[PDB]
Amino acid sequence: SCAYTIDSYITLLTMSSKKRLLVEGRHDRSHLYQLIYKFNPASKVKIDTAQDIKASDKAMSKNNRLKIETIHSKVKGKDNISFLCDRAFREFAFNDQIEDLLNSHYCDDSLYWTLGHSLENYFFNPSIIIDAFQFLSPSEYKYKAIELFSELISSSFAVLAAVSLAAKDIDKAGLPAALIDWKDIVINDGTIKLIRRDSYDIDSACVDSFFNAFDAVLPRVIASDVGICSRVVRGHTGILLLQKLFSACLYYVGREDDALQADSSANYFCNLSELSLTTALAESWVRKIGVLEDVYFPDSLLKNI
Amino acid sequence: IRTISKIELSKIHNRYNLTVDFFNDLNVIHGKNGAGKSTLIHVIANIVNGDFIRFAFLIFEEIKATYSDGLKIVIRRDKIDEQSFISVTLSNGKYIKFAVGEAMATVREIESVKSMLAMDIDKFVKENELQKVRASYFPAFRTMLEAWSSSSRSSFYNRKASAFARELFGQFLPSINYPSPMEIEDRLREEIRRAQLGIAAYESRTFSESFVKVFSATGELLKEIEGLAIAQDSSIKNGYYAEYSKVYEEIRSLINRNNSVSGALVVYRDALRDRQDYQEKAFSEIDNYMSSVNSFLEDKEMAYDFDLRRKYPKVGLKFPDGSWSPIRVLSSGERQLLTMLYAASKMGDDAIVLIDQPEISLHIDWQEDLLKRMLSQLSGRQIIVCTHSPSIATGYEDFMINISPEFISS
Amino acid sequence: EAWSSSSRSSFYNRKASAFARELFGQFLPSINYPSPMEIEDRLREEIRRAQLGIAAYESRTFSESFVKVFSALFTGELLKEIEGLAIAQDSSIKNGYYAEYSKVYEEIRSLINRNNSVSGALVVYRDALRDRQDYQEKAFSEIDNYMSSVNSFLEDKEMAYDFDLRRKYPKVGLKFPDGSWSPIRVLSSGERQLLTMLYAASKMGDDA
Amino acid sequence: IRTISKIELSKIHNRYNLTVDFFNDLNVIHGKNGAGKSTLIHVIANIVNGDFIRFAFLIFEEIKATYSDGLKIVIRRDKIDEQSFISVTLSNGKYIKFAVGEAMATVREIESVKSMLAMDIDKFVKENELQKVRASYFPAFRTMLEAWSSSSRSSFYNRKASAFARELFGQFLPSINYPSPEIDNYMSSVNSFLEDKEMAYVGLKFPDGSWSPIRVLSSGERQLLTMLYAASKMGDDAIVLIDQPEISLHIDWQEDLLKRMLSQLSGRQIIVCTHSPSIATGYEDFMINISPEFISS
Ligand SMILES: Nc1ncnc2c1ncn2[C@@H]1O[C@H](COP(=O)(O)OP(=O)(O)OP(=O)(O)O)[C@@H](O)[C@H]1O
Ligand SMILES: Nc1ncnc2c1ncn2[C@@H]1O[C@H](COP(=O)(O)OP(=O)(O)OP(=O)(O)O)[C@@H](O)[C@H]1O
Repeated sequence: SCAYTIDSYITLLTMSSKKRLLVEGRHDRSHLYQLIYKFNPASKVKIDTAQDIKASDKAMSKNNRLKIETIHSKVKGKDNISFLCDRAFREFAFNDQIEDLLNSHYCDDSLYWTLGHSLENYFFNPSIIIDAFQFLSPSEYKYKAIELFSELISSSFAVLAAVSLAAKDIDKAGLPAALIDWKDIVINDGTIKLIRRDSYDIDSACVDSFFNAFDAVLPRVIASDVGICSRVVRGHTGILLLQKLFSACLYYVGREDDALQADSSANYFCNLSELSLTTALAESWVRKIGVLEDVYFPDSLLKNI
Repeated sequence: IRTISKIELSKIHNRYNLTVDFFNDLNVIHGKNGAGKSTLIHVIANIVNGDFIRFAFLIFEEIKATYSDGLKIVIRRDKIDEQSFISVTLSNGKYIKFAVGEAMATVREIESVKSMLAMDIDKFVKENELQKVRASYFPAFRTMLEAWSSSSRSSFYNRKASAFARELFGQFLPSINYPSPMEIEDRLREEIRRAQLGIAAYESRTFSESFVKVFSATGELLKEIEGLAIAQDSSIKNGYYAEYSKVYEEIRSLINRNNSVSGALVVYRDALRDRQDYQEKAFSEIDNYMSSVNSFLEDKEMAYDFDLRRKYPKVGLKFPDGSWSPIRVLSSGERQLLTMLYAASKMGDDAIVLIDQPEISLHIDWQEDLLKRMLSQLSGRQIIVCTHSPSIATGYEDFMINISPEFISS
Repeated sequence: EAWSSSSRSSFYNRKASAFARELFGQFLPSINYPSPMEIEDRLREEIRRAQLGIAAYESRTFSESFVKVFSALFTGELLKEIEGLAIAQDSSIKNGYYAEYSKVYEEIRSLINRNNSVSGALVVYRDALRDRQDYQEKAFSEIDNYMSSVNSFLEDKEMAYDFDLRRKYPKVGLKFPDGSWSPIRVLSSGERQLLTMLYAASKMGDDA
Repeated sequence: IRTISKIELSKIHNRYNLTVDFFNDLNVIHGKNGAGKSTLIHVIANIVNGDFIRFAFLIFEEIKATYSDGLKIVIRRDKIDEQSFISVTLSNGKYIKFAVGEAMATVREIESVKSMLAMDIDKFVKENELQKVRASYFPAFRTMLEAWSSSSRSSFYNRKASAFARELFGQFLPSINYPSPEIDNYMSSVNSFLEDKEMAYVGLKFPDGSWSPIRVLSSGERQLLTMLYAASKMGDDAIVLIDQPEISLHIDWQEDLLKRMLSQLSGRQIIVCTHSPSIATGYEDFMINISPEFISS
């Protein structure tokens, strides 16, 4: 491909006099560009992505964080460049209850970590999820679906965190994305219970191990604080899980008026692209900054650059 | 409009096959050395410009071009009884066929005057409306080409430069249709004249229309009138009449020294605001282009200068020390940026911007901002760029297309 | 000029002077007489300068008329005279970029007719129209005088200028009574001689 | 060998000044366009070749050039009452001063065998030892330049080519001494970047058996061949001056190319002005910034 290597990018840092920022993915670049352009639409900050830097090593080829650590180590002490990575499950304690050992943005010589599991964990504020789902909806029974979702969202975060922890225990992070479907979800009095469906395309051993891990991890997540709980959910897992949970609640609360219309709306919402959901959440997250005190953003990173 | 969407090549130079589908907005092409990106650019230029007589200088089998609106053009090279023929067949069933040797005879007649084959090709592309959209071809050697033109070229007259380029790089090379910086300067002077004449017409219209606002007919308006008068007097566009502050001071003194007067004041404020908006509207494209250009220049700014006595406006570089310099004092990269930003400007004609290696003699900071400034003008053109620099193609990774030539064993 | 039209100006005439000195000996002076292309270019430049001067006069008269109106603010024959002036303004070739004087006059007349202080506005409106008409005659005086001198000779055509708001380029060339337009190169030899010999004695030409 | 160690630039068209101290072998140059990187390359390739008459065409006030051996060449342009002068002063006491109008008269004599002032310049570079080492100049537009004589030059005879280049880009353009189409090391050095065939020991070695000549190659391949031929000791004893070596080059082939150039161990000074950061991967110590200082005028 046509991209810089680690050494070529380091030489570019020597040649360029711009203020630069290095992030993991392109989605982080687009979201941070919107965030920067909100405060300063004429800002001249250039945001680079470690995803678009070629690596000779096969293992280092798709490890964006290792690229960032290598580049940061070799230019350690520069003033004009900042680095951003994803915290993942680092600095989190799983001693029967979810504990955040940092509770703030990490900073180590222009290297920063997201407060949550990834950048998308900033979207997990309830107002942002509401605004985004309301804006991207079939516009048939949106108000009642949003009201029900707003009721479910308080306890659903424990379920989402339990799903993410069950995924990371067996190292199958992408397993709930294709295993769990919105029809399996049941809407209770503020909670949900993903019944173990008898029929699955994947082998029963993986399904059984996933539900055993989920059952063994759910009470530990329940006893934890809600605010800490909303940050450990995996970003990619969380986007799809919220899309299905909203498709399920929409069909659950809209079937009495018209079962066929509710099923069509639920299938339409479930078939929505991940990029559309992430972009809508990012725009809503940008809009809620400064209006609500409960919306966070990498203030230290923006201040530093 | 009509934009290209799909290109299907078969056996180009009897060695490689290529099939690339294109976007209607941006096409960033990247690849290895000798992939055939320059050959693809020349093929696309000869397809879009309607200059099919260049295809006798290309070794191919079948070339299919599919546009966005459904126009499909099939160009087939055949060899019957040792005589080579080119057959171009459209999607509507219309086709033409001509000899390669007749095309070479026409080329030699031009080299050593319009012939019958060129007029027949022009009639064929006229009756089929095949030349609706042009194509701006930017060679990688265009800095030397423009240096050759300025040391001795227009879009309508570029025969010597096209002949020189076809002598240097083969007769398959299309006509040189990218604008020269001298052409940019002349176009800027013409657009300045057009803006001045539109300002003159609006001035006559406002002189006539102000009396119907007067016949139809407080401290904040005096401040707004003073600010508008200071802004108009301190403006480049009002270099022929910048005496509004004296008018404001006399108006304020005549109010202070001793209903419908407030109506006259507010319609005068409305007239001055409308005049200022029309001046901004007339110069919006040129001011936007100069704002795009001056974002890269450090110690100078490309600006237009009027004179009350000299009626010929001056176009060139203004320094912070007050010096005025022409556009020829610019370096190679600044000239390249000027031509590329005028290519993406709305002032240029509707064409397909074909650039091979846009990053020639450009600083790495300017390469990261070139496409941002090009796409901010919202010209709506279809841009095809072949580049080897990732700093050119940053932020538009969804439109990056890789060329994989399919080698055929003989 | 037939030899020149198969391969010039009053300042760049080196090739033609060299050829004429080759034919007639080296004592022959430089060929300084203006070509009709130079005359056409000079006419376009003078028209553009006249338009810019008209725009500056419009701005100055607008500001001065507003000041005099607002300061002096705190009949039947005047409307007819202003009507005639607006009709004369509308019926001129020079107003090709703006021909909406009669509509503004009708709006002012309709506002007046449904119901002193208005007499001063009427007379300064008449004075503004007269001043604009006089500046239009003054700014186009040399061009109209030269074209009136030329068109006294031509029989079936007339040299004239044209403006159009859709374009932004004043058209200069020959106008036929059937409405067709042709450039100045379709003149014969004698008519071209008349054109050059009358431009050389005009005020638009150089002091010579 | 004689290599240039310091170029003093003062009042360069009375607007910017530069002062760059050079390394012995590798001098990578980065900077903005219009700062004078190609101007610095042309200044060095005119001074090292001894073409002092080019500075009559160049607007400056004073330029001091000090080589690695300590020899100083101070070239100063004055204005002696409408007749400007070019005063080249050395540290050995021998200095040459000639009028700029005299230089233009000499150029017009050549245009319409050298003239008096060209022989004066040759005499000054002959009696003062100012051209121990030549300068194989590589223009940034060298593909079209070797295309210019393709449809119609050698490493020694380029007077038509340099005159045409001075016509197109100003008379300050130096003599184009770069080659146009140790030895086995150069063959294997080319063979690293070769794709469809290989070059070793006059003919190519295709796997299909073609003994193709030198000039059938593509543009980038010929650029690599021209940039690598002077990298060897097979080329002349010259300070190899290359303007933008990444022209018509992939971003991936620029990495080991300077390794192959420095594999020859030639010992001649190599100065490159590049904007591509893939040129100097691992060559950051030789990277020199150009920062022209604007002066009031
Ligand atoms: N008759 C021919 N005319 C042009 N190219 C030809 C011809 N025959 C074969 N080729 C090959 O077709 C390719 C055309 O080169 P082109 O300039 O398009 O390359 P590219 O992919 O743009 O990259 P680069 O300039 O870096 O090599 C080359 O590989 C060349 O060797
Ligand atoms: N005689 C002159 N008088 C004034 N300015 C000049 C003169 N000759 C050249 N210049 C300008 O001075 C600058 C010289 O810098 P130069 O172009 O060599 O820099 P660079 O970094 O090599 O850029 P590039 O990649 O564009 O060649 C340019 O802006 C050029 O237009």
